[PDB]
Amino acid sequence: IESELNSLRADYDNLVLDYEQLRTEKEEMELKLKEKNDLDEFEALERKTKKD
Amino acid sequence: ENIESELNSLRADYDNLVLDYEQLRTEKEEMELKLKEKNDLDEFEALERKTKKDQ
Amino acid sequence: DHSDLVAELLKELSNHNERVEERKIALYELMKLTQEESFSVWDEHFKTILLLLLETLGDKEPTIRALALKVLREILRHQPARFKNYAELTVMKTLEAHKDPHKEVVRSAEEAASVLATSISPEQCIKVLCPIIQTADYPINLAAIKMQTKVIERVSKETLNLLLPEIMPGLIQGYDNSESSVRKACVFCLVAVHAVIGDELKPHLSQLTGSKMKLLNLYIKRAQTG
Amino acid sequence: SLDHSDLVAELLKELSNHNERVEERKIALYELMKLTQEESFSVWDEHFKTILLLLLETLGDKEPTIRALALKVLREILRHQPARFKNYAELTVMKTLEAHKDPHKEVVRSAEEAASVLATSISPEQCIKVLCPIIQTADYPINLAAIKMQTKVIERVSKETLNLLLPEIMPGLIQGYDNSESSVRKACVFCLVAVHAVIGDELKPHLSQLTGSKMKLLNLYIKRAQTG
Repeated sequence: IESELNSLRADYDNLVLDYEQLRTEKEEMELKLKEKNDLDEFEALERKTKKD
Repeated sequence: ENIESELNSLRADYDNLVLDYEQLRTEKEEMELKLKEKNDLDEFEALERKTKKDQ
Repeated sequence: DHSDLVAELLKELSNHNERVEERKIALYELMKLTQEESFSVWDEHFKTILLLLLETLGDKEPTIRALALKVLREILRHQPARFKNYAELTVMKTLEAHKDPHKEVVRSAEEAASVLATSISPEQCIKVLCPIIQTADYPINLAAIKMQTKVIERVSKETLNLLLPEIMPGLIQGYDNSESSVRKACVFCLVAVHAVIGDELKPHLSQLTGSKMKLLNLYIKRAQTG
Repeated sequence: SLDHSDLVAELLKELSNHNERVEERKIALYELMKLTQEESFSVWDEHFKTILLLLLETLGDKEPTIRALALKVLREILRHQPARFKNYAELTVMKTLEAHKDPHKEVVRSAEEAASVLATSISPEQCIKVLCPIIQTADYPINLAAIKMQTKVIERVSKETLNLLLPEIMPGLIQGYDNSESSVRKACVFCLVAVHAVIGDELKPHLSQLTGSKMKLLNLYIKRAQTG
C-alpha cells in the first residue's frame, strides 16, 4: 500500500498542474466572451425597442 | 495504519478533483462552441462586406 | 405496477409554480423511467406526460422549465415514433423556449431542438418548419432554420425536389433578414440543399442578388474543400 | 554603436531595409523603443520627423510581425513625446486607423492600443477635428475606430468647448446611428452618452433627427450609465 500511495500522489499532483492549465484556458475564453456580451446585449435591446 | 488513512483521504480528494476537472472540461467546451460560432459569424459578416464592395 | 408510480408523478407535476423541490424529484423520477424498458407506461400514458411536460415549460421557475426540457429531450430520443400526432405542438413549444431570458433554459432548449431534428419524421418536420420560418421573429425563425438544415440532410434527393417549392420561399426570404445570424443560417441551409441536388438548385436562386449569389457560391466552394 | 547620433543613423539605415531583413529590423525597432523610454533629449530634438515618417512607412510592411511591432513603438513615441505630433495629427490618426483593418489579430490589437494612447496625446480639440471627416466618410471598421476615439477625446474638452464643436460632431454621430453595422451604432450611442454626460439636456435639440425607437434606446443607455 505504501508503494501504491507514492504512485497515487504523483497522479494527483500531476492532475492539479493539468487542471491549472484548463482553468487558465477557460478564463481566457471568458475574457474573450466578455467582449461579445456588451455588444450582443445592445443588439437585443435594439430589437426590444423596435418591437415596442 | 496512518499510511492507510493518508491513502484513504488522498484517494477521495483525487476523485473530487477528477469530478471537478470533468465538470470544468465540459464547461470549457461550451465556451469553445460559443467562440467558434461568433468567429464564423463575424467572418460571415466580413465576407458579406467584401461582396457588396465588389458588386 | 408502473402505473401507480406514474399517478404520483402526474399528481405532483400538476402542481405548477408550487412544490419546487418535490417536482424536481418527480421530474427526475420521470427521466429514469425513460431510460428503463418501461414501454408499458408509454402505451397508455404518453399523451398525458407530453402535455403535462409541455405545460410545465410555462413555469415561473427557470430551473423547472430547464429541467422539463431535459426530460422532454429524453422522451424525444427514447420514444421518437410516438410524436407523429404531436409534431407541430412539440416543435412550436420547443422553439418558444429559445427566447427565455435564462441561459439554462435556452441552452437546454437548443439541445431538445437538436434531438427533435432526428426524432420527428424528416418529411413531416420540413413541412412544419416552412410556415414557422417564413412568419416567425428572431430568434425563433433562426432556430427553425437551423433545424431544417439538420432535417434536409435526411431526405432523399428525389423527396427534396418535391419540397423545394415550399422550402425555398423561406430560405430566400430569410436571406434578406435584418439579422446577420439569420442570413448566415440560410446560406448554410442552401449549402446543404446544394450538396444534395447539385446544379438543379440554380433556377430557385434566380431571385438572389449578385452579391448574395457570390457569397453563396463562396460558401458552396468552402463546403467542398473539406 | 552606442553614440546617440551614430546609433540613429544606423537605426535609420537598418529600418530602411523594407520587406527584407526581418530579424535585423526587429532588433532596431526594439532598440528604438528603448530610446523612447529614456527621455533622450538629443535624439528627439533633431530626428523626430525622420523617425516618425520611417516608422509610419513601416506600418505598410508585408510582414505582420514587423507591422505589429512598429505599432507598439509608435504607441511609445505617442505617450513619451506627445507634443511632437502637433503637425502630424492627420497623418498619425489616419495611418493608425488603417492598421485597424489588417487581417491579423496581432496587428489590429497593437493598433487599437496605439489608437487608445492617441486620444490623450493629440491635442483634444485638434483630435476631434481630424476624426470628424473620417467618421462621416470612412468605411467599416475605420469609422468604428474613429468614433471610439472621439468618445475618448470628447471627455477631455470643457462644456463650453464641446458645444462649439457640436455642429461638426453631431453629423457623423447621427449618420453612424443609421449605419448598417450594429457595432458602429453602439459606438455612436456610447459617444452620445459621453456628449450628454457633459452638456446634459442641452443635447436634446441635436437629437431631433433621431427616431423614437433610437431616442428610447439612447435614453436607456444614458440611464444605464448613470445608475452603474
